[PDB]
Amino acid sequence: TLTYDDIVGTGLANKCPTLDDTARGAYPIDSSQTYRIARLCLQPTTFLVKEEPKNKRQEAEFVPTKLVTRETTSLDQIQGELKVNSDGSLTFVEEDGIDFQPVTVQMAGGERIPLLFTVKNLVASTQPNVTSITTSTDFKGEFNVPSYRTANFLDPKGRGLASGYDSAIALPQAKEEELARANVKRFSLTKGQISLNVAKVDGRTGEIAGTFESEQLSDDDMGAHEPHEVKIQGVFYASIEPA
Amino acid sequence: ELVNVVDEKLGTAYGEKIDLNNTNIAAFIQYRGLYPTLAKLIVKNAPYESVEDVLNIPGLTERQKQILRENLEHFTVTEVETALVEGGDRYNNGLYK
Amino acid sequence: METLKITVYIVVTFFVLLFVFGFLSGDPARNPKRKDLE
Amino acid sequence: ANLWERFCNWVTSTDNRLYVGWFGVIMIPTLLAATICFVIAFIAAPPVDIDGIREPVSGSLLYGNNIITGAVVPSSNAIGLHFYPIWEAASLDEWLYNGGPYQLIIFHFLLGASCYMGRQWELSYRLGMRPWICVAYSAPLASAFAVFLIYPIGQGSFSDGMPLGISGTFNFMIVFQAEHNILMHPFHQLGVAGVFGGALFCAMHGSLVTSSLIRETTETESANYGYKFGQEEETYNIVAAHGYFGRLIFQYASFNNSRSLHFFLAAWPVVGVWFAALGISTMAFNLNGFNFNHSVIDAKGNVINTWADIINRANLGMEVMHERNAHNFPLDLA
Amino acid sequence: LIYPLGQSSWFFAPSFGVAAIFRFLLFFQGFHNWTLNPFHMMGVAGVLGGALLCAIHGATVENTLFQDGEGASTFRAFNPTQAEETYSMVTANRFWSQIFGIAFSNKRWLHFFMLFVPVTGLWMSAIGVVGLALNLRSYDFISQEIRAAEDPEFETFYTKNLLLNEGIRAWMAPQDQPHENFVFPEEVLPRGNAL
Amino acid sequence: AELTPEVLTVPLNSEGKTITLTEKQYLEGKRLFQYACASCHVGGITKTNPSLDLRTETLALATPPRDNIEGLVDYMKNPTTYDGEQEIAEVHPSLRSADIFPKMRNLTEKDLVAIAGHILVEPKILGDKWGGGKVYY
Amino acid sequence: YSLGALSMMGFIATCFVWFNNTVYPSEFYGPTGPEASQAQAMTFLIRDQKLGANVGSAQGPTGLGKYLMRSPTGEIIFGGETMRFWDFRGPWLEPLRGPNGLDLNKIKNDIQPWQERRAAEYMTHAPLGSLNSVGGVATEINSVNFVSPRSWLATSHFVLAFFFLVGHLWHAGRARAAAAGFEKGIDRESEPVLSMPSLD
Amino acid sequence: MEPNPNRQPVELNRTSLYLGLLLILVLALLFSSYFFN
Amino acid sequence: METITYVFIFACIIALFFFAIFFREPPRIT
Amino acid sequence: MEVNQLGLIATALFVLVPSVFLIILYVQTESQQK
Amino acid sequence: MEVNQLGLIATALFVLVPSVFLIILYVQTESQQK
Ligand code: CLA
Ligand code: CLA
Ligand SMILES: CC(C)=CCC/C(C)=C/CC/C(C)=C/CC/C(C)=C/CC/C(C)=C/CC/C(C)=C/CC/C(C)=C/CC/C(C)=C/CC/C(C)=C/CC1=CC(=O)C(C)=C(C)C1=O
Ligand SMILES: CC(C)=CCC/C(C)=C/CC/C(C)=C/CC/C(C)=C/CC/C(C)=C/CC/C(C)=C/CC/C(C)=C/CC/C(C)=C/CC/C(C)=C/CC1=CC(=O)C(C)=C(C)C1=O
Ligand SMILES: CCCCCCCCCCCCCCCC(=O)OC[C@H](CO[C@@H]1O[C@H](CS(=O)(=O)O)[C@@H](O)[C@H](O)[C@H]1O)OC(=O)CCCCCCCCCCCCCCC
Ligand SMILES: CCCCCCCCCCCCCCCC(=O)OC[C@H](COP(=O)(O)OC[C@@H](O)CO)OC(=O)CCCCCCCCCCCCCCC
Ligand SMILES: CCCCCCCCCCCCCCCC(=O)OC[C@H](COP(=O)(O)OC[C@@H](O)CO)OC(=O)CCCCCCCCCCCCCCC
Ligand SMILES: CCCCCCCCCCCCCCCC(=O)OC[C@H](COP(=O)(O)OC[C@@H](O)CO)OC(=O)CCCCCCCCCCCCCCC
Ligand SMILES: CC1=C(/C=C/C(C)=C/C=C\C(C)=C\C=C\C=C(C)\C=C\C=C(C)\C=C\C2=C(C)CCCC2(C)C)C(C)(C)CCC1
Ligand code: OEX
Ligand SMILES: [Ca+2]
Ligand SMILES: [Cl-]
Ligand SMILES: [Cl-]
Ligand SMILES: [Cl-]
Ligand SMILES: [Fe+2]
Repeated sequence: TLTYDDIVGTGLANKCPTLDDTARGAYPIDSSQTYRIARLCLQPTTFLVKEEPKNKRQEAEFVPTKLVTRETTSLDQIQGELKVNSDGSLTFVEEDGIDFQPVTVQMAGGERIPLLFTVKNLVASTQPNVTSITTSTDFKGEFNVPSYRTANFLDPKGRGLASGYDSAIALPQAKEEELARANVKRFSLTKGQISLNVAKVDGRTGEIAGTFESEQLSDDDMGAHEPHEVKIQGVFYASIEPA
Repeated sequence: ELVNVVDEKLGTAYGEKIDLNNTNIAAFIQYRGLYPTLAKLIVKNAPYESVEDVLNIPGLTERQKQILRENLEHFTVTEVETALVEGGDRYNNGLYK
Repeated sequence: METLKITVYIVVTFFVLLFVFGFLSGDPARNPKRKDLE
Repeated sequence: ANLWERFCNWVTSTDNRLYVGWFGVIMIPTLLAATICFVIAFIAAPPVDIDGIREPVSGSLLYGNNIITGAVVPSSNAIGLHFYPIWEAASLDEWLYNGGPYQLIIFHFLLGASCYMGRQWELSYRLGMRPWICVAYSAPLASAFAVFLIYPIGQGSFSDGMPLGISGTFNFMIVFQAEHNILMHPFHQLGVAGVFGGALFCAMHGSLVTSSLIRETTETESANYGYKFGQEEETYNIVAAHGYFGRLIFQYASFNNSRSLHFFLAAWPVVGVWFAALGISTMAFNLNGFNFNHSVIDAKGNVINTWADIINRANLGMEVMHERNAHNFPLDLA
Repeated sequence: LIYPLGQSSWFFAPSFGVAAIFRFLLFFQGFHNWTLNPFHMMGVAGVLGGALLCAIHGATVENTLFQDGEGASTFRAFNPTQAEETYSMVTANRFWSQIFGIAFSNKRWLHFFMLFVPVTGLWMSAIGVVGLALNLRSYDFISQEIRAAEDPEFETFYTKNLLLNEGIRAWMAPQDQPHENFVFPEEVLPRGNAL
Repeated sequence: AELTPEVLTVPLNSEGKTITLTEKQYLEGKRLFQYACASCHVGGITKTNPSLDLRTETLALATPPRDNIEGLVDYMKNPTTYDGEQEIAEVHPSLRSADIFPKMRNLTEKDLVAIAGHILVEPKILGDKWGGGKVYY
Repeated sequence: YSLGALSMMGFIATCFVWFNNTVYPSEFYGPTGPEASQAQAMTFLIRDQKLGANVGSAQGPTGLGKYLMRSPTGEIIFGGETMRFWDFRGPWLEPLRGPNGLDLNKIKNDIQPWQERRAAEYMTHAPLGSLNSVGGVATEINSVNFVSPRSWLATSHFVLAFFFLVGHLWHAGRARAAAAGFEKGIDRESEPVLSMPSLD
Repeated sequence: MEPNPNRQPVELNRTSLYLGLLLILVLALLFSSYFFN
Repeated sequence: METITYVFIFACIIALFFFAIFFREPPRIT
Repeated sequence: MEVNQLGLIATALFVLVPSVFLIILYVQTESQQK
Repeated sequence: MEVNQLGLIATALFVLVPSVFLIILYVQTESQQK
């Protein structure tokens, strides 16, 4: 059993727990019992960003990127109610945890894509009549993506939303209109979608693990430019509990 | 046409009273009996459709209910503004002295 | 990147060894005047 | 002679156009790596997340800087004092994002300059000189150590190292005043006495020696030709120089001893600058400038401002505005 | 003299005091961004260069002395009226030539250069301050402001320093310029997060 | 301006009664405040919780009221949150927690009265500076 | 040689008193800088959580967590600038530490009053102060007579270690010159350089 | 170093100067329109 | 173009260092 | 007029560089021994 | 970047003209009789 000193600086701390290959069981759901996820963890392994269409207006593809913010990417210790619905489907309602990480990835050619990788206020549901959670169970739902910067953030010229200048003070007599998009900061709030695909279940402990894929918008720099579309892929872990 | 939403909110009742849906929790120090217990319960149980709905927070004491009633004239409600309530900013909005 | 690491480590160790054995190499004797300082 | 013997003979050779020596054996590659990395970064490095808040700062010319604004940006506050060589990064792109060039350059630099100093001793020893030129060189070196290593160490991050750039230099300075009130620190004041005074005695010395050159030339030629490299006789009249300066102030305020004079010339800027350095190096551990904020109080207790308090107001502007996104809590404790 | 004469009054000249002079320095930063001014930079080069020359020359002389006495303390082994050079120009020149790559070989040039550097530096700085009397500053790089104005991800140490300057101005001005009757409400004071 | 008997006259209780402190009591108050409180409350603010200050108006709206000698003395014996709801002696210095805040051990009732008096008098002198924080330095 | 060694040891002692809280217990010497920055973070994390904040999911202005984020290797750490000090370790903080770093459930449920107290004390006895010993940041008003012992001892030993390095250079170079027989200067009739070939 | 004997002095007489300046200035006068385009 | 100019000027200076060191007029004892 | 903004530097260097080459040669020619 | 479009010609002539003056003078110096 591992301690912090065993873990520190290894990178293991940014990893979600795994289950070994023998964990292919089933975790029974008593529709009379209330349940919780005590810990949801999401470890991204790949960030893909949708290239901006040249103008051909064909299908723009998601292309690979290089992570530059190091092993600072995982969501973990997330908890919330796991409701059993009347049709026997399960709905996870995220309540709390480390449910976000700012991340910057770099595109071919150098363009850097900051994003708030998140599942904040996640509401994810399974298919109906899941009398047991199995390696056939999946969760699908949506989450909130607030502005990558919150309202106090000041741009490099002192302009901000909840604080800061409201104009280009370095250009005291420049015409304001052409600069409006930069002087006037806007706070984004958009939707993302995620699928959790269970690949492993330990029936005795209530632990489930699998892979995820999420889709969400990246940073728009408080309304200054268009966000990119991001697809995030990785592994996940959750411990289910009666509560 | 782009608007600073916090500035815009300042032209509503948010700029005149404690907005139970948006104002940072420290604003409750302004009035007797509100901080920190009731302030915490209020923020935790937001948003509210009307000011009086604040009397419906579960677990309240009669004492708590009366303080709230005496302080209803100082509360208001406006639409929840994402900019003011994300980041846990209602609990710490980056302002100290 | 591991190969870069090993390369640099070898390089550094090399130059350090040159420094140390170099100053160990009868350095007091390398001057224009009195050489017998042993 | 065997191969190693021949090699040693070359390395310590006094006949090499630039002296190598054993210190040079370490100095040369490190200064080359540092120079090359610096030059390349200064031209082409991408913006760097200096303050670890995913708010990258552009330092390089190609990314919109000029010579005055350009810098090599210090490594990320997220790294702190962690050693971040290229091979600890998952990619060069990441290395660049977190400011690896800064650590590589300054570490190679400090090593190289330490070896430069050693090298001055070494060669002085090889040429049959007295050995303390390197001691003179220790003052700027110590300062460089103060600003690139010791301050970061004290504050717990290389992100607080002086950026490798002119404007970044000014930044480092303004923030330093804000956090330590360095102007009000006697060691910095000693530093100031050091460089101003250094300039004064330099100009002074220049002017007196130049003033007392013995006529060896005509008006249609430079007086510099009046001195020939390696001549035994002194080229100016120190007795006349002393006669002048000693009457300008008073006799005993003037040097008649050239050796004493040149020792003073060495010691003043050097000792002073050692103090500048120690100023940086001790404020590195937050033993700060004199604090006379609200030192003056009237009979009732009203605060009576002094110039110290106005300084204080400026310091406050600086404190509150620097790194506008990095603080979540009311005190800047490092 | 010239500076306050270009400003509203003597008030904005330096006051004769240690800390007051420091205030004068910080004012010039915040208001004039005086560090960014190439005349001040030349000033810097001349002062630091003069100090460098002072130290390096003293040390070179002191470490290339001829043995002119038996004393291990070498100061007495000099006589003011002696004809001979007290130190070896030849050895010093070789030393620096092999160490640094170049060296003085001419003492008259060396010393003229020792005059030239700090004198010229101060002179350049004087010229810059003459500019500041009229507020004719190097405050900004226009290309920089246009870029930063359109691009909120664009940040240089230059923009950061302007933030510092802006802070200086707002926080220090009311007490520093009391004749202006400045009242800056809490809410207008520029501040980053927390501080 | 002088430190007059009138300045040193501050509320004793909530019932309109005042007390006139001596100059020596005020000085004692400053000394003891610096000794025991100023580590967090320098200049009248609160470093571990800046939302709450020592401004007189703020003390007036606390429960029970703290804008008088008695209120502050009671606080220094048995501190509460701003609404009176929980006792915080376990995380805030008091006579009750002198075991864990050893600086409170040699404080006498007289000391408490004097400290209290400093807290009420200082804003009468320093105005917005008291509890103003850095903005007003 | 001894001057050199003592110089080295001086610098080592400077860092020792600056960072180490075991052989320099903070109870006696005060908090380390790191200890105190972390202590600020702990204090306000505690405050705001008491006020009802979810400190794990609380996003700061930068996108980083206002209270909690990851180190470059993933450990959960206090956020904001105190991020640099995540290598700090102290008896008052470690109970909040789990395998992956700061444990959110322990933070939510297990913080004891002695920890809040300790964090407040250390936060407000951060090793900052003026030469005349006015405690706190350089812009703080007179009120607190305080400079941390950690600062006095670290600074004193840096100054001393440095001058001893200088002394090392001075005396090593002189021992060399004296051993070789020219510590008093160059022989006029035997100037070594004069017997050397020109460089160019 | 022992001197190199292949060294030769170089010359441009005044007439040649005038000729060259004429060439260059008139060429510039010609092409300038195109450089400005 | 700015960048070209800056790098250019720098390169000119390093070249200058090179000539100023290796192709200096030699110092001669008369 | 909407000219090429590099025309100025182009023309200027076109004139100056060779003119100066010639001036260097002439002047070092005059200074040779008569 | 929106630079001053004359910055190029300004810098170039600022470097070249005195550089050229000096080179002219050096070269006519070397060719004088030894
Ligand atoms: C490396 C950092 C550095 C350096 C080297 C300098 C150096 C220089 N700056 Mg400075 N400066 C810096 C950083 C730096 N600065 C910074 C960060 C700022 C903030 C932006 C400033 C702000 C600044 C300002 C505002 C000014 C300078 C000035 C100058 C110059 C001062 C010249 C001088 O000595 O006047 C000293 C004074 C004189 C030479 C006048 C004559 C003095 C007489 C002879 C005195 C006689 C005394 C007498 C005997 C009696 C003594 C009595 C005793 C009791 C005291 C100089 C070029 C000044 C300047 O630029 O000048 C043009 C100036 O105004 N600087
Ligand atoms: C002004 C001069 C000065 C002063 C006042 C100090 C003062 C101090 N320095 Mg020192 N220091 C100085 C100059 C000075 N230093 C210089 C020039 C250097 C070289 C640069 C150093 C380098 C230095 C270092 C490296 C260290 C100190 C340390 C210390 C402190 C403790 C000293 C110690 O315990 O020694 C040790 C004592 C001895 C060697 C004498 C023998 C002691 C015996 C062995 C003790 C036995 C005890 C044992 C329990 C017996 C029990 C019996 C049992 C059977 C019952 C102390 C505050 C320490 C410190 O606190 O730094 C942060 C420390 O580690 N200093
Ligand atoms: C209207 C009225 C009534 C008119 C009446 C006038 C009447 C005639 C006046 C007569 C009476 C008068 C005397 C009364 C006095 C009044 C009063 C005292 C005036 C005070 C004026 C003034 C403020 C005094 C300032 C004091 C003084 C000028 C301070 C500066 C001096 C300074 C400290 C010197 C020490 C520094 C020393 C280390 C310098 C050496 C370093 C440097 C120069 C090395 C360079 C160098 C030195 C050499 O040495 C030589 C050799 C060479 C080579 C060389 O490189
Ligand atoms: C990719 C690229 C673009 C990277 C570029 C980015 C980077 C920022 C480049 C920097 C840009 C630029 C250089 C910034 C500074 C620009 C500017 C401020 C310069 C100012 C210009 C100048 C006119 C200012 C006016 C005042 C004055 C002239 C200053 C001159 C300074 C002068 C050089 C001082 C001398 C210092 C120098 C080291 C002296 C060496 C002499 C040495 C041999 C002495 C040794 C010696 C001692 C003896 O005692 C004896 C006896 C002998 C014999 C002897 O030998
Ligand atoms: C009330 C306080 C209580 C007291 C406490 C004591 C404190 C310690 C004081 C420190 C003692 C200093 C000793 C100096 C001895 C010395 O240097 O001898 C070396 C020579 C000997 O003098 C030369 O002496 C020669 C004879 S002999 O060498 O001495 O034999 C002679 O030939 C020659 O003409 C003559 O100039 O001194 C000189 O060359 C001239 C003096 C130069 C000043 C030296 C100080 C260094 C610079 C100042 C530091 C800068 C500080 C400002 C920051 C910018
Ligand atoms: C004795 C105290 C030493 C203090 C620190 C060292 C100061 C001098 C060294 C500067 C190096 C400059 C370049 C090397 C230049 C160098 O080569 O020096 C050469 C010079 C002459 O060499 P000498 O052979 O004649 O003497 C040195 C030994 O061999 C012994 O004779 O050596 C010295 O003068 C040392 C003098 C010690 C006495 C000086 C004390 C003065 C300082 C007092 C402190 C005041 C500070 C207060 C601030 C407010
Ligand atoms: C390990 C080796 C380290 C080598 C690193 C490279 C060092 C280069 C040193 C400068 C070479 C250029 C000197 C030209 C000039 C030259 O050839 O010097 C030669 C000159 C020799 O003088 P002489 O006495 O021989 O000649 C006197 C007579 O000619 C009278 O006219 O040296 C001096 O004048 C010293 C003062 C100027 C020294 C200034 C040094 C400035 C350093 C850098 C400043 C600019 C920074 C730009 C960076 C982008
Ligand atoms: C012909 C003189 C030109 C001087 C104008 C420079 C103004 C400097 C401001 C005042 C500083 C004074 C300090 C001198 C200190 C002083 O005492 O000077 C004295 C000295 C003459 O003294 P002497 O006749 O005794 O000879 C000294 C020589 O032998 C050297 O040892 O004057 C100069 O050397 C003339 C050359 C200086 C040239 C300075 C650099 C000019 C470069 C301008 C760049 C223009 C770019 C054009 C681009 C197209
Ligand atoms: C108690 C302590 C402990 C332990 C300790 C240890 C055991 C340590 C050691 C021992 C030792 C082991 C130390 C050291 C090192 C040594 C030295 C310091 C050396 C040096 C080197 C040099 C100096 C040489 C010089 C030179 C060379 C390089 C070359 C040639 C020439 C010559 C030889 C001159 C611990 C930490 C756990 C914890 C805490 C406490
Ligand atoms: O990183 Mn650069 O500057 Ca040293 O203080 Mn804290 O951290 Mn940030 O604030 Mn202030
Ligand atoms: Ca499946
Ligand atoms: Cl900043
Ligand atoms: Cl308030
Ligand atoms: Cl922080
Ligand atoms: Fe000299």
